[PDB]
Formats: sequence, structure tokens, C-alpha cells
Amino acid sequence: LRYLMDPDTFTSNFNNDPLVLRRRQTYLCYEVERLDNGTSVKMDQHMGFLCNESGRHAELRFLDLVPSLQLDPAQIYRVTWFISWSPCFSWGCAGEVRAFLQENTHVRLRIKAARIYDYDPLYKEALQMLRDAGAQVSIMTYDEFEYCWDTFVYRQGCPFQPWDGLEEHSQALSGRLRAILQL
Ligand SMILES: Nc1ccn([C@H]2C[C@H](O)[C@@H](COP(=O)(O)O)O2)c(=O)n1
Ligand SMILES: [Cl-]
Ligand SMILES: [Zn+2]
Repeated sequence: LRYLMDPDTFTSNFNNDPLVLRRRQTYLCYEVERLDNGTSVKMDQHMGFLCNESGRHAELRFLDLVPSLQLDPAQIYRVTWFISWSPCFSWGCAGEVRAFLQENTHVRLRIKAARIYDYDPLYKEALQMLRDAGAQVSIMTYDEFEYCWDTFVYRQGCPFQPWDGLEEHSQALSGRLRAILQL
């Protein structure tokens, strides 16, 4: 029912090797949980993935589709993004997400990023702006990559195969992100 990602597209876009060139696209896998007094309700209708299209970054395209999710404003939600690049500032993503979180205080956001989008001169301000708007931002580790493979990919029951250096790159990126976000 929910359309599943090609496995080579996954591997190519979520690779966290710092030397691989893959700026041209961003893949954003999302899920929404409704929190019903300590109880999480996570429905497949609120799960999917998006990439950039017509020059519009995937994060903005996620914001475009929030009305279609039909979230009840009387309820509390946690959205999680597994995203191949952390959000930018200069093409509007961090500021639109901040505005979204400020307008929708019934929604909380967790962003798990495979790599840091440092092509933007203001990338650190982007990450800090997301943190300060209440988003929990972190770097994807083995556990997250495996979850995404298992959840969003057309894997035909086949297990996640971690690429060489996955852990080393993830811990390195995590150090860099935690230094940016230190409070
Ligand atoms: N630990 C780091 C910090 C910055 N950089 C890169 C990201 C940018 O392309 C460039 C300038 O970053 P900054 O403005 O944060 O110093 O260096 C990196 O590759 N590794
Ligand atoms: Cl982290
Ligand atoms: Zn962006």
C-alpha cells in the first residue's frame, strides 16, 4: 500500500561517508505518532518518504503535505524525520520549520540526519535555530539506518547490510553536530 523505496536509492542517499558527493538530492523518510496519554499510536497512513522536486527541498515539501495528514489540533503528535541531509537555512528550510513548530505547538519534531548539509554557509545557524524551536536534532547511527531499511525500503525481507565505516562516520558526524548544538 504505502510505496517502498528502491534499496539502491536508499543506500546511495543515506551513505554517511564524508567523501561521497551526493548534494543533488535529499531523501526524507517520515512517521507520525499520536501520543494518547503516554501511549504511542503510529499508523501507516502517516508514514512515507519524499525527495526534492522542482527545486524545492524535501523538508519544505514535507511541510506542504502536513494539511493532508489531517492532524487533529486537540491531539499531541511527534513527527520523526530520517533525512539524508540536515536542514539548510539559506533556501528557507530551517526558518519554515521553525515557523511551523511555533504555529503548531501540538506537534513535536525529531530530526535524525545521515550527514550535515554544510554547503550552506549558515548551516550551523540552521541547526541551532531548529534546536531552539524545540526540534531534537541528532545524527543517524546504525540503529536508525537499520530501522529505515526495515521500514521504508523495498527490501523483500532482506536484512540491512551496513556499509564499511558506518559507525566511524556516524560518531564523527555526531561529535561535529553536538559541538554545533552545545548548550
Ligand atoms: N569539522 C568540520 C568543520 C567544517 N567543515 C567544512 C564545512 C564547510 O564546507 C567549511 C567551513 O565550515 P565552518 O564555517 O563551520 O568552519 O568546512 C568540515 O568539513 N568539517
Ligand atoms: Cl548526534
Ligand atoms: Zn533546505
